[PDB]
Amino acid sequence: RTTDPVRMYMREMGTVELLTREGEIDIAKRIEDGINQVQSAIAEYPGTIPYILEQFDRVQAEELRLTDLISGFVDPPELAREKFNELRGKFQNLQLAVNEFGRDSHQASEASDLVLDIFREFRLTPKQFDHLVETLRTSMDRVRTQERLVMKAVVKKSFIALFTGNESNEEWLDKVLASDKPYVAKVREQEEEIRRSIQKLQMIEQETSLSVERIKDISHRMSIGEAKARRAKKEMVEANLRLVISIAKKYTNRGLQFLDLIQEGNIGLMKAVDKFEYRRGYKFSTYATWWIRQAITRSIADQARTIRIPVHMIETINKLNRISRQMLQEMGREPLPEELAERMQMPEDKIRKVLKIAKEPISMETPIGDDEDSHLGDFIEDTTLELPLDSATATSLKAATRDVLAGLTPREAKVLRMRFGIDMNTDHTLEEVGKQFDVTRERIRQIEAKALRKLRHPSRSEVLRSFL
Amino acid sequence: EFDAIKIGLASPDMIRSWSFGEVKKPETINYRTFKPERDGLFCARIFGPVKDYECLCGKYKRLKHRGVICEKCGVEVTQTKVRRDRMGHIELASPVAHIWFLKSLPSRIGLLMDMPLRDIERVLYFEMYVVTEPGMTDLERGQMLTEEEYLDRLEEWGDEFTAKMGAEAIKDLLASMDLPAEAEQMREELDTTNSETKRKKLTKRLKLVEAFVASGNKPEWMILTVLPVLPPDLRPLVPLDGGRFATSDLNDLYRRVINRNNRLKRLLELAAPDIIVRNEKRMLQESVDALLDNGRRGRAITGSNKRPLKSLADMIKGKQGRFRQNLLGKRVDYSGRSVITVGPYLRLHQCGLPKKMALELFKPFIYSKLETRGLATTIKAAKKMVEREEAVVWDILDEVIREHPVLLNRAPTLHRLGIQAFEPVLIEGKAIQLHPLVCAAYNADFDGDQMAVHVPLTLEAQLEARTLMMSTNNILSPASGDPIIVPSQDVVLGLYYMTREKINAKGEGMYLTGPAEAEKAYRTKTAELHARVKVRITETIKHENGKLTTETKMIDTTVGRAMLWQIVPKGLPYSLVNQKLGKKQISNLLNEAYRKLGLKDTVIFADQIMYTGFAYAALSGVSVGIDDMVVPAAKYTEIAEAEEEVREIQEQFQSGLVTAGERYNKVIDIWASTNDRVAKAMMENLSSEQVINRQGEQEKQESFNSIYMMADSGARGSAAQIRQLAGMRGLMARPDGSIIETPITANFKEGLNVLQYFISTHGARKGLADTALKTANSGYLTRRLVDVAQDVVVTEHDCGTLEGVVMTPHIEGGDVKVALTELALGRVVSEDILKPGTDEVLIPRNTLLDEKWCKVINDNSVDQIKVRSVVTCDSDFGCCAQCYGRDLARGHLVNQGEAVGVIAAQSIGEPGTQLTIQAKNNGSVKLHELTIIDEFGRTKEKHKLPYLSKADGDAVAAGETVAGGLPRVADLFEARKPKEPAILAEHSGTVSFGKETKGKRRLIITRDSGDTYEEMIPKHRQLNVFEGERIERGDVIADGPESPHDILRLRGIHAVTTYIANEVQEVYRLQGVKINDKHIETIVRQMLRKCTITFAGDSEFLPGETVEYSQVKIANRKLVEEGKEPARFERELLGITKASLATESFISAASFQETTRVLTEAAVSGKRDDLRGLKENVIVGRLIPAGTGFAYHQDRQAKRAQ
RNA sequence: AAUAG
Ligand SMILES: [Mg+2]
Ligand SMILES: [Zn+2]
Ligand SMILES: [Zn+2]
Repeated sequence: RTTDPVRMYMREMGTVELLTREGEIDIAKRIEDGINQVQSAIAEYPGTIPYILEQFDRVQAEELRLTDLISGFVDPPELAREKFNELRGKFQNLQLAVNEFGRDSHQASEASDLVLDIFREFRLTPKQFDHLVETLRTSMDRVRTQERLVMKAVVKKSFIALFTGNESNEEWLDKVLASDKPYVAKVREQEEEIRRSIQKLQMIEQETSLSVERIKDISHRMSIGEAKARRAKKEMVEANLRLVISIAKKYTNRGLQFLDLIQEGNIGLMKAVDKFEYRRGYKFSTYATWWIRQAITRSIADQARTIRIPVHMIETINKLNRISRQMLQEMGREPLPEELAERMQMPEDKIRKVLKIAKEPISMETPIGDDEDSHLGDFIEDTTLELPLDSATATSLKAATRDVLAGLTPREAKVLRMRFGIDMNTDHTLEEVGKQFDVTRERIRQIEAKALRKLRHPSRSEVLRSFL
Repeated sequence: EFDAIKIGLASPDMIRSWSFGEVKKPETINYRTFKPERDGLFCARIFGPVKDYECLCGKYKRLKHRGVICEKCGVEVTQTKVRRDRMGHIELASPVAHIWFLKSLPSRIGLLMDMPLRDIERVLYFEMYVVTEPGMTDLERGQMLTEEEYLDRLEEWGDEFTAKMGAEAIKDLLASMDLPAEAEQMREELDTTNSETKRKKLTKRLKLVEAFVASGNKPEWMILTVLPVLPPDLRPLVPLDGGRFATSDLNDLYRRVINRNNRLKRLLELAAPDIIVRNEKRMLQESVDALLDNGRRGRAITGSNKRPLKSLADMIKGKQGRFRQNLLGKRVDYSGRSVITVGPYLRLHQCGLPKKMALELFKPFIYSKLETRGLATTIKAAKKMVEREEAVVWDILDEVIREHPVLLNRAPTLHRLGIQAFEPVLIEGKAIQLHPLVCAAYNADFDGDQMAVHVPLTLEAQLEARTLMMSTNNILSPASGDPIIVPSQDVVLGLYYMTREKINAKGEGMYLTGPAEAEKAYRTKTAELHARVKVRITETIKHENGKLTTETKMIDTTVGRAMLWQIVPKGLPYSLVNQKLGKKQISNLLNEAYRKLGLKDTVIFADQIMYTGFAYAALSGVSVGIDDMVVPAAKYTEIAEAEEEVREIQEQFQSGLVTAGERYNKVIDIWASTNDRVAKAMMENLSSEQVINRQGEQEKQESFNSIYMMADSGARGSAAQIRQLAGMRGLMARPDGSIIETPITANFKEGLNVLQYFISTHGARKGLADTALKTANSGYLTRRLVDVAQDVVVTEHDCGTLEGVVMTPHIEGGDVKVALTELALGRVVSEDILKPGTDEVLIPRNTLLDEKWCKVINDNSVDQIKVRSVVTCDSDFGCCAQCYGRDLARGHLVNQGEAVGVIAAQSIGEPGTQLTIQAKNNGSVKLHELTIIDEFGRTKEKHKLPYLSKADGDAVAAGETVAGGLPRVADLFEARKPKEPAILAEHSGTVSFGKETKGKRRLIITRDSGDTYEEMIPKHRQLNVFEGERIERGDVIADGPESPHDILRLRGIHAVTTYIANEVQEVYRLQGVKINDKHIETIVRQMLRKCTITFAGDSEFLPGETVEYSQVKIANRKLVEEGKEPARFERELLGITKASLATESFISAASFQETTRVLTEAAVSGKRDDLRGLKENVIVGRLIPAGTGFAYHQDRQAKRAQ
């Protein structure tokens, strides 16, 4: 019924109900719960804790930034040193009781659980958060690729029987070798490929010391946590799309269209949802308005002009316009550049620079004068063109130079030709001109001087004199 | 170099192949250094260096490093013009539908996918899902799912089916189509179909599908994945004075596209909610649509100037587009313009050209001659000499222009006589001097007119100017063959004054030895110019066979007539001069000189006539004065009588005897009769005078009144204008058109009062506005005609056809409207002209009918002949010389290579501005209608026979009672259907009434085979048919205007040709315009160029397909040579616009109008243009295949054959 | 737009 994308966007946005305070706190709690599940999943990894420990080891040595290590502390280097020393001590304890007493022994589980509790009271920077997520993601994906290759090669029920615990164990390989079903001849042939596949698997498992069941459980927990956090974040964004529109309504007619401002504000809103904190007690609009404003205005600064102006110069231009408008109100006439310079505490030359670099390009379809069928682009010359008189003069000069050179000794003519590039692709210095017959810079220089002296004689220079 | 232009869809790989790089940022230039930014819209790494043989680094900065790519920057060391040729590309994050293949109705995507456009937009606008792979499910491809339904069936089935939304869905649907399978399915369904609507739909879709299969195009290429980017120098960002920059709107559109694409990529990287991603995809589609065609999808995107941005479609299309502004017409060098004055001393081949203007125009020639003769050592010295204006430069200029023809042009150029070549004569001044005798050709008068001048450079152009375009070659009108250099105004007046006769003038009755002694008597004041004398005249007569008979005899004449005989060329009778010479008489003199003596004699005679006329108009002293307007004394009495009788009629109205309408009508008739009587009395008083003769008596003499002489001679003025000067202005009309009862009873000599002047202004304003608007209407009509007929060239000599048209004198009542001689002059006989009542072949086949054979036809009383026509020509391309006949502008048979279609279109279009039973003879009666034949056997009365004194063959004596111009021409040439067309008999058979079904009635006809054909007739129709009557095919059942299409269907090609020609000629002859019928026949031939196939046969033609007739004829000839079933067709009549748009070449069709439709159809079809017509070769810069270029093209057609 | 043809 309509074609305007604006109206379609409002139809799609209106179908989402607006949140309340309780709803905002509930959604924020769900986001935090998902992030906590992901953090717990990453913590149950032999490679994760040593990385944090060595990062703290470098930080406490006053060699690395503290902000890059951690961003906050969960409360239900005055303090960071104590907590990280506790973390180091408990990691030592867990490594002591990880395998000596038994993996199923209560020590290895209780220590890990309280390590999870300790790590839950940490707020890491999102950068190394994604860094740790990516490694396990890649490992799990490689496991998926190898498993799907194995399934494609073998293709069933026999694997399903022994997928639970013997997916990567050599017992499955031995039992397949023992099997004598009619299709197991080709399966035994493919066992050579499966051998290399599982040999590649062995390195990754010892890198994790978790076999297959543990990594599958960690992957499922992480996937569930990320899905839950993503759903909550999407709900918040869809709730606040209307706030994005209300903010973006005020920056129309500044080089960008309405939907562009809406989309930039939406990106700002997503960034705000990524870093909201409901413990502070403020409502979501208060924090999100700043980020939506920033995104929209940075987008205007970067994409509203055919010739891009840097952000600092954009601010200078805007504040010049504001000061000029206040001074116009103050004195009743346009502010001259020196008065503006004095009020800006900047040089007048800088003011003039800002003044002429703050003009948008004119359109080539703009009519000239009072006409309406005329266009500016119809009156623009091609200043790069060469006049035919100049081309004819160049051809005449070439002919005259050839005739003059023909009246000289072949050696001098060739030397001058090489030294000036006539009838040649490149010009040459005295060295390679000497390289012709006798490599002599002082000699080549003398013969060039002689040639110029003879060409300067009025007897054989009246033809070339007319070209000056 | 190239032999054809090929159009088609562009694949992503092809667009990538065109590209020299990928545009990744919307940056254009730095704001300080003004240098191109890397990976931007102006990147030097993609499009080329900004300075010749340099890089942005400045490291490689000479020709020594040509072709070397700098490692620091990446800019190739080459020329800068490469930035006009190098293209780029954008890798779109999501597929985008092409707006032309989506919304240019009919939609190609919808037609191919057999889904309505609304559904396609719903899928595109992310409102509805569509199934791509149905899988093992009841779902079918192309069936729409709402989000609710999609979620439901996603839970129900899972991954069995794939459903998508957007342009990706349409691309997947188009990619999965099996084109041969669809073609087979439509063919099978067309075999077993009866409804004509579904037949039309399947035939259209089948045409599209098989075009796609044949062309090699893939349907999914209609959805864009890679977007090409125009070279920067075609969308320049250039500095203006003061630091301002001028830019093209394409930069704004491209920046929008790039920004939205980058935002889409960033949103997909951030894993945004689906609503935001859908929004961004909608915006990307909108931006690409705006870049391609702004305003087609919806609200046009506007810039900061609050006006819509100009897109690529606007670049290529429209009156201001590239085709018409820059390709079909151009600004040229070696050209000038100035005001035109009159040179009465010039010769017909000469034009006065200013010295400074010639110096600027012929500058390279002057440089060349200065260098050649050693006056200038170099070209710069020559430039200095020319700038200093030395005398030797003037001598060089004279030697340069000595025999160099120059082309003079005046806008508007309505016909080819608007450009003519002259020999320039250098004159001091700033105004061009134009020969008077050519002004009528140019429609040029000296009230502020300006002319343009062009210098032909090469030898071929100079010889074309001398041989074809020179004014002495063009003295006949190509539209009618009549002379176009006929003298006018003062010339005529002078020739009128010198040849008049006066009673009892000085020197009457004198005997003169010849013209020389008449001149001597005039110069000695012995005899007046108007003295009746006897002069010895030696007259030479050149007969038709060439016999030259010289007779000397004494003739009664005047002094002026002999003095004028002094300049008449030998070979003409003295009777052409022994009369008073008005415009018609001088026209006859020139025509006889051309017909009996040739071209050189005619040119010399015209020059001498114009000299003599000017001289004796000067010597006459003819002047206009207030006493020359003689108002008759009867005017006041007539006005009084009319007023009194009007008062009587008003009294009768007050008595109720007559109604108001009767009163109005009879008052108007009263005043019209009064105006006629006053005009007659004024003319009678002004035309005659009384003189005393030699005997002393009173004799009546024709008046020498200046106004009477001006009007009677035809110099200027008519009867109506003299009426207005010295009689009554008459009844005037209101703005709507009604006539005001009281007329203007004053003339311009007495002066009008305020009311009379206001009434006059009412009509003056209407006339001026009508002229202003009809100018544009006529221009559009002429352009359409030129487009439809531009391909018609005389390609052969004889096509070897026996067909022809039947020609008879035009009878529209009791008198001949036009003679058979005027119709037959210049046409080639198709069937032997046997003498009536005899078997002697008077005129054989294939003989041109000239004046001699026209006299032969007239003498032997021949009524009907048969002649070759362009409509009946059998040539595969163009026409042949015999079917065309005489070239009216040249007088002989038309030459091969003559572009007769352009001549026809110009001939018809030029006069568009001027555009707005009792027997009377003795003979026998013949019935066919009613015809009254004379004793000689010629039909001289053609009368209707509504459904009589004398029966068939009964002789009848004399007196026995046997009992909106220009719109009309445009509607005739557009084959428009009348509002209430005549119902014609579809088939021959017996009429029978029928069941009067409610709403409108039905009738039936029984054919010779007994089959019943049912006809559907509206209620309000005065049927002329009666049951039991065998109405012939084409017989009128209900009266009304006849549709030309019905005429073609039921009567044939000859009938529709005669209908169109007769109606157009009626419109033109009402206004007195003489245009030959062969031009109209050429246009009608271009109207009859398509045929719909009724029987498929075995040839590669589908039933119900509109294809070119020439292709069918060639295929039928080949199949007959192979002895196989030929195709059967019905010829179609198209309007000139539709015929122009349905030509074979897409270059011409795109250049005409509707560029988007033509280009879209050609692209989907994969058309190939062979460049066979004039417009294509004009656009590509090649020689046109007509005239001097004709032979050239023929040679190429040989080399391709070998 | 205004003006000339
Ligand atoms: Mg004029
Ligand atoms: Zn470089
Ligand atoms: Zn022919």
